[PDB]
Amino acid sequence: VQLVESGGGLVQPGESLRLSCAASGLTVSSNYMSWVRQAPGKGLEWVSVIYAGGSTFYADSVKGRFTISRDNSKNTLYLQMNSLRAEDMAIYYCARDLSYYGMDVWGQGTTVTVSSA
Amino acid sequence: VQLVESGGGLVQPGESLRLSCAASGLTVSSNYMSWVRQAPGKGLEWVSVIYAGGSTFYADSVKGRFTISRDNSKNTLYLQMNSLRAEDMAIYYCARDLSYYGMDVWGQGTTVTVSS
Amino acid sequence: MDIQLTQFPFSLSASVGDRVTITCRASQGISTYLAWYQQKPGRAPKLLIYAASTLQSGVPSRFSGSGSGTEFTLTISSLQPEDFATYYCQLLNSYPVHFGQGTKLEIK
Amino acid sequence: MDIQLTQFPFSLSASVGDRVTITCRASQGISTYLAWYQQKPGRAPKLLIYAASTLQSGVPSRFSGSGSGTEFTLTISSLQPEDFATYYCQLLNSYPVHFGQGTKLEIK
Amino acid sequence: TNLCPFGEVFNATRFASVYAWNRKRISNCVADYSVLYNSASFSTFKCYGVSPTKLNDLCFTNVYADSFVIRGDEVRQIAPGQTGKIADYNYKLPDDFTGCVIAWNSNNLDSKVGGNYNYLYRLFRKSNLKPFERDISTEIYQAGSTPCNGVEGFNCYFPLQSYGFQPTNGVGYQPYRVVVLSFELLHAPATVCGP
Amino acid sequence: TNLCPFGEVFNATRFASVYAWNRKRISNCVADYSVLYNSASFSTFKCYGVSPTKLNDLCFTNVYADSFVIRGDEVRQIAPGQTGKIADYNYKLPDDFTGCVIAWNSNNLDSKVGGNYNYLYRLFRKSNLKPFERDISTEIYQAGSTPCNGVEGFNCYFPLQSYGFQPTNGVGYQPYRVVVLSFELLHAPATVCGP
Repeated sequence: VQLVESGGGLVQPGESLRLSCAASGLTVSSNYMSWVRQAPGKGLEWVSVIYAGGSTFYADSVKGRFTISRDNSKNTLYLQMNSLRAEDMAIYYCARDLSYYGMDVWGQGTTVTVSSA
Repeated sequence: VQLVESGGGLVQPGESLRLSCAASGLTVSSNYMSWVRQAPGKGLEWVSVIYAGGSTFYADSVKGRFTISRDNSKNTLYLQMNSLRAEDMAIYYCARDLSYYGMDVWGQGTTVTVSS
Repeated sequence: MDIQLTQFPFSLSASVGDRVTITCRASQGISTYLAWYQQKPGRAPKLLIYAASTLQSGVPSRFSGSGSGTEFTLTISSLQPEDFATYYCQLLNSYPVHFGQGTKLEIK
Repeated sequence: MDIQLTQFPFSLSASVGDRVTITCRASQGISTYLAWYQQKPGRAPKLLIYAASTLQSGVPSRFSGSGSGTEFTLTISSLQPEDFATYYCQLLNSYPVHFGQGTKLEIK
Repeated sequence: TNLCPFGEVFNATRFASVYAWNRKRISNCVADYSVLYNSASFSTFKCYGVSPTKLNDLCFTNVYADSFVIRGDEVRQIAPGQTGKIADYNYKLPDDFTGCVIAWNSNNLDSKVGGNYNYLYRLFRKSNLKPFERDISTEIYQAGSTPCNGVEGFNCYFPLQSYGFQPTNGVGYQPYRVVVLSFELLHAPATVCGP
Repeated sequence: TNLCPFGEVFNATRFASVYAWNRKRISNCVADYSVLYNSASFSTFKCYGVSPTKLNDLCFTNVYADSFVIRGDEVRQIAPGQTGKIADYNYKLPDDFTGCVIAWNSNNLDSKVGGNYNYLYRLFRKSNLKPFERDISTEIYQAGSTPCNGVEGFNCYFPLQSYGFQPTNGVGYQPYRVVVLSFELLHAPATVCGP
């Protein structure tokens, strides 16, 4: 069972970036799949979830800028991030959420760096 | 003292419409100003407010789709309505909100119709 | 959870000269943050009472409001023909502005 | 309103073999809807406890979780060298997913 | 002139679990909603597709009363156009819903010291319910590609869970009893009128 | 060796109204945030621009402690990037805020049967507060073109209004005591460390 994130990198404020999370050993479309991020030196912050049935939800701080999606034929989760800001700088983890039983499966995350000056 | 709304009319689903509210006897940019609408045979539903200081707020059913704004020089409030649905068919009232003292000044409404 | 307002009776028949009391119940305690509005047919709403019991300037004294917390009432001591209308309550001081869904007074 | 979770101590020094208890406080009663995670620097968090006291499969039995309502604790019986980490609590069964801001456990 | 049996649905000692939501058909009766809004344990009432002010003066082919318990911050999902665990997987109203949703805090009845675990909800489902669809299956939920064959384990989850209401819960986590009144207007004689 | 006087701020009998929020400067002392959590049950404690886990490792030029009373569902406005009546017109945090926001329910101290009305907020203001700006003026607010000359009347409103704090309020409408700790790092020696 593996979750493998990619697509992180260096961005300027205002640019956009698409993260991917490739799963093996669970079915992305059959699960609550979340993104949770961690800013350098800070705590965990939940970002977005997509339900097995397709409903999506977002942290207030990313509403209107981030979109979560999946591709069943690729067993892959995505996070489209637009209008990136300093506060989006973080490591972004993909996680399978069992909701009552917690988030049992995580990838090791992909780093988003937002250049300062 | 009066608020006069305009801009209502027949529209198809998905189309867009801008409502205006011309005020006299109060300064729109100095007030909380709200839109509240009323679908035929139904009750009042608050739509949006803009604060004197410029902050704006929206009902859940119209967020990302409606935009409130004002023009100080014209003493006029606006509501930009995009991607109109049957849920949006209603008379739209402009009102000045005193927030603790209720909404004391109302316009007489402009009607938005959405064809089926 | 937001506050929800519920008004009853939904519709009431009454005669001119009757005393009528209509109710607005809040789903949680809202102190005195309630306003009452009158809407006559074909007209915009008109503010009657705010802060649960203060009459809006110019509103006739046969109207009065009371209550606090979750239970609010509007009373009309002697109903006049122009008083047959739909009444709405409104939560004050909160911008997700919530209204009740109305009480209609009809002639009996 | 939103639940907020608050973790104490913020930082704690302890020795191998010590018994440590760390706490998570909820701003309102959340029954048993609490999970505990362990995180090494730069690594994904690892789920330790869900439903406030059920050990995740494969977690060593020196970890235990207790509590209900607003006060929750995580106890490590006998600290091992690999137990030093930052620990996070998480509100369960709600998608505006809320985390504590962490307890950092260091070697004494 | 027989009044509709509203009390039988609102005064029940125990309510249904939301995933197993109870339906009662109401017909051939006079709908006095005052026996409802004079109930005292009557707290909130929100209608869709019709105004409450018009109800005393309308007739319907049938009225269905669906009842269940959810937690407080889930009540907003019992409305047209909503999403979330309850609307998606447990009880779904149509976008063009005509009817009224009635809810009240039942902490004094439905919570217990140490938890009341009698109320259940569906936590795992592969697709959203259709409006008014009822799913009471307890099939082990297959979260990966490996068939479960009825055995619980990794990627193989029992699909339901308990609320576990405790009296110290914050109000969003306290139990709410809900009754949904669906007003059916078929091409048929109307049997429910409120005068 | 001398502990920072946090007890003066947190544990004081009466708090300021939010429009007239108090500020205490804290410097030249040892900041034990551990004496903060353990005593004076300070329910809610959230930090920005710094992790709580790092606090005992950090030194600052000055700590400012701002305190006031607001409504429970307004505590979310005491944070970076928020809008609304409190953040716009009463107490504004900067986008780049470095500090912690501490809040606790004060219903047992600050609500009165029949209502406590001594806690005020500013309701009317023409423009938003800048971060950490404080406005205690009580000028009659001019809502139209006619100047008020200090006379209350139509379009001429007293700019403050009173919280209604009754013990039967929903928890979002109950009073919350708030302390905001600002961590200032100037180009100067550090005076607050707290090992």
